[PDB]
Amino acid sequence: SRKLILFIVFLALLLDNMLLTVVVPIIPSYLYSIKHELNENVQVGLLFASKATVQLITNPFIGLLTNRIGYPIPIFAGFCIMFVSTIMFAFSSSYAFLLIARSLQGIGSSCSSVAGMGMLASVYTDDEERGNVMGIALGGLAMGVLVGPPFGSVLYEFVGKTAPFLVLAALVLLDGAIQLFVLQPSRVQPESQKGTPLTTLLKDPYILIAAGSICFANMGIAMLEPALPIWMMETMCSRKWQLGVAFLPASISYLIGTNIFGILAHKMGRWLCALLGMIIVGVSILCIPFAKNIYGLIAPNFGVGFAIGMVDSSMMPIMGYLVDLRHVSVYGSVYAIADVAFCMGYAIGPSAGGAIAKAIGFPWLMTIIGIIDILFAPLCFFLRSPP
Repeated sequence: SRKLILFIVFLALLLDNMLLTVVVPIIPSYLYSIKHELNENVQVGLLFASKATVQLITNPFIGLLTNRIGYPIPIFAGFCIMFVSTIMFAFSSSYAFLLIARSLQGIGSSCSSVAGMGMLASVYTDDEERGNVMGIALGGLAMGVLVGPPFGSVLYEFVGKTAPFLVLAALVLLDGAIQLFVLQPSRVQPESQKGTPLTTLLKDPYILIAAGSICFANMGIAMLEPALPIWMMETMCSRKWQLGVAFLPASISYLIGTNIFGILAHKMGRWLCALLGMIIVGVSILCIPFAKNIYGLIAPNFGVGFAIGMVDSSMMPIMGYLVDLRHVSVYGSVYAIADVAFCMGYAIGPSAGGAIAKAIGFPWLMTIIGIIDILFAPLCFFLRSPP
């Protein structure tokens, strides 16, 4: 029975992103009240950039650690680090402790994410099944990104401040108990063969093309998410609720597209799927700045989310397959890069987005992103199978 592994990885990614996104609506209000006692200040943006930066920095080291000692011990250490960090963030009272708690969450997130993706790729050796389960495990990323803020707002309204974090800590306890029940991280078990170090993989043009497609496709929405409400409040003078309701199509369509195209990308071809995904996200971002109301922004956001789901869900199994085909088949070191792409999107996203939007404007930012996506799109023709 290898469905328990899939369940553990789905739950790990879910709770990771639930925490990452539940922190977001709360801490501005708490920081403002503590100060009394733009959308991003000099300090506020750091609390969202640090989780992604520390994870980006510590992905490559986990890449080699999993080869040295195996997957279960990193996964369990990720559980423990995330649990302790969540309680610390629940009870923390000062800003520096917010910083160190966010950094510990980032370290634990890197541990669990990289080791779990490697373990999935290691248990599901078949190509088609690998894709079908990568789809479902990725659906949990976008299912935490979607249900985080609602959960946070409801629990922070009814019970109190510490309630969402204590509930998430209880969920992490249950996940760790399931891990001890199935994984049993008892001993240190070295892997069989060598690992083809990162300096050898990073010279491969096809791995570079795949990672760059993931990076740009995700950087699109990474720079679209923060700067859309600012431009909306100026151009339409919309009410507080239309800001939140405007972005639901992107998240809903991301979830649906991930879960469907996991299974559906092996029938059309993963290179064709990535090519059409790049074209569609480019056209949608180019079409955004022409809207008038939210009725104008309903369809382009659906296009963006659907296309990003296509790209990611068809470009992860291809990383696994490229390693299987051209190098030694161990997956921690290549999913290190695959996750560095995601984190690179989410780290410098809001800062550079806001800077460029202030410098030249919102339509120019959107046009630049769209043209870059459309121009990278033809490179995904080199990933087609020789037969």
